[PDB]
Amino acid sequence: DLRLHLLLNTSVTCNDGSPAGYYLKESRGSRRWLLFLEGGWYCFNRENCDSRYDTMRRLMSSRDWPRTRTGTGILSSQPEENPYWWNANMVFIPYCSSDVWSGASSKSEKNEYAFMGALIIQEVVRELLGRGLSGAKVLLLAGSSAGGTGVLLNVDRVAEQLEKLGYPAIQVRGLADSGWFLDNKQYRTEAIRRGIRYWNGVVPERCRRQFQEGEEWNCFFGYKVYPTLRSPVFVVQWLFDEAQLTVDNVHLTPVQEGLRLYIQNLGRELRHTLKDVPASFAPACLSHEIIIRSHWTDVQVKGTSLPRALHCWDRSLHPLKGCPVHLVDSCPWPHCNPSCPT
Ligand SMILES: CC(C)(C)c1ccc(-c2noc(C(=O)NN)n2)cc1
Ligand SMILES: *[C@@H]1O[C@H](CO)[C@@H](O)[C@H](O)[C@H]1NC(C)=O
Repeated sequence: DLRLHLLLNTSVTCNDGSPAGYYLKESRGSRRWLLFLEGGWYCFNRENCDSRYDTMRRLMSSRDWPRTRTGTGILSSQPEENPYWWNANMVFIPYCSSDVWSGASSKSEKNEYAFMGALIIQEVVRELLGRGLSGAKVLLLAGSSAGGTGVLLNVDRVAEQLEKLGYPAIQVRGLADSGWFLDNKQYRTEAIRRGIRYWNGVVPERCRRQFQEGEEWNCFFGYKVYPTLRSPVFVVQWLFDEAQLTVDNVHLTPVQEGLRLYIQNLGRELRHTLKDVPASFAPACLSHEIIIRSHWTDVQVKGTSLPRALHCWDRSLHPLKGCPVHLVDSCPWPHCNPSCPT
């Protein structure tokens, strides 16, 4: 089990002003640290955030958080469930800022909600340094869905934070799961543009300098922000991600030619954006998220599982014979890979 710690700096808060926090299971015989960013969409104005506060309150407040959580998937400490990093120090950072981990704004007389996702990550890292992180060799910032996009937005800032604090030996890396989206045409960007304004959202500096004022929303799209990053980042993305299809207004419920071509083109476009991403795992499946699922070990691309690919990635950061790190399906329809989740 991972144990809850609310942030000692209580000015770093969830949406409603309650303290943010993290769940930790230490592994004193390890210098590897996995910090995982939870996902869960976002909200972008007063009315939609109010609605989220009524029925998704755990994503906006720590008041009801449990004292413990069970680590699953890549957060499991059992080698049978987690062949990759079972002995690591495990950190689960709950998503309670509704800002894709980008915000740096407090609750005030002018702001009903605080959007502090970028500051939550920084404060977690700072407080962990006093709990063993100061001795780390590798800090892997991982995350799923909105948390995967959060990795892309924050991994280089964590690296810069540790450098500035005097810890240049800690190697910061990212693992972005299900956070690599396309700003494509729907079958039948503006929400993020409005969100950034509402949240005081921040994006990585090199990407900000490319796109400039008013265009920072571009940096929430993996294929645009990834080339600007300096830290090594492994990208996990289903080719037919359900959240991508949802925003595209595709509801598979008789697939005629127009939709067939739309779906095939989506997979081809996603595959194209990953062509120059050397550490990636992109199976041809209709699904969403993978890394904290208990059966995350099951799917394979070209005969290689994700835990294996991540191990090969570790070796590459010390090509490798029989240990690949670039694993993108080429078949063009969901479940053309037999190992897809059923
Ligand atoms: C628009 C952008 C790239 C910021 C974005 C698009 C979709 C999601 C998203 N889709 O699904 C989820 C989720 O968090 N599921 N649990 N997030 C997050 C960000
Ligand atoms: C608490 O966090 C805020 C926001 O990052 C920061 O400005 C402040 O200095 C922190 N307080 C302490 C005591 O470190």
